Amino acid sequence: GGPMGNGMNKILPGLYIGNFKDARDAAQLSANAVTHILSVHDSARPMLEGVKYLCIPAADSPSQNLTRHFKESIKFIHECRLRGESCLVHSLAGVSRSVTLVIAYIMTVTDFGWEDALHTVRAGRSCANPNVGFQRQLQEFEKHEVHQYRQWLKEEYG
Ligand SMILES: O=[N+]([O-])c1ccc(OP(=O)(O)O)cc1
Repeated sequence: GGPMGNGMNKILPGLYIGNFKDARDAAQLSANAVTHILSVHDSARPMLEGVKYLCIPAADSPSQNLTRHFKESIKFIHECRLRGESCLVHSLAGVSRSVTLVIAYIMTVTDFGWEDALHTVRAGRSCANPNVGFQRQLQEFEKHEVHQYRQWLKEEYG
């Protein structure tokens, strides 16, 4: 689909990943019934009408901590999806920052480790490829914390 994808892509029902242009595209947002946007990039802030935002200023760097944003991202995504609505998670390219948060979400709502969750994302968005630092954070999450996050999900929403 090219290095910034070909348009926003459905990953699971009610969950899409795209680039910054996709996130401003009224036609795509309308077509995909997107009512929530999780913006994770340098300059993230609410932009459009008709959309609930979660904005996480973050760099696409191994020095960027995204683990500390997993819980708020998962809550935001999950509450949207439980209401039958659709969430777009976007970054600059829809390759790394956004992909990482979606992987953490998939890992929490399935029994998948990060590699199986990445496979799931790539099936919908072929350009998905978190930076090697984000891969390490996902590996640590898999080892030490995803089990607690799964239980939290069950307790809060199950
Ligand atoms: O600068 N870059 O090469 C670069 C920037 C952003 C990238 O992906 P993003 O975190 O999804 O926006 C991926 C690569």
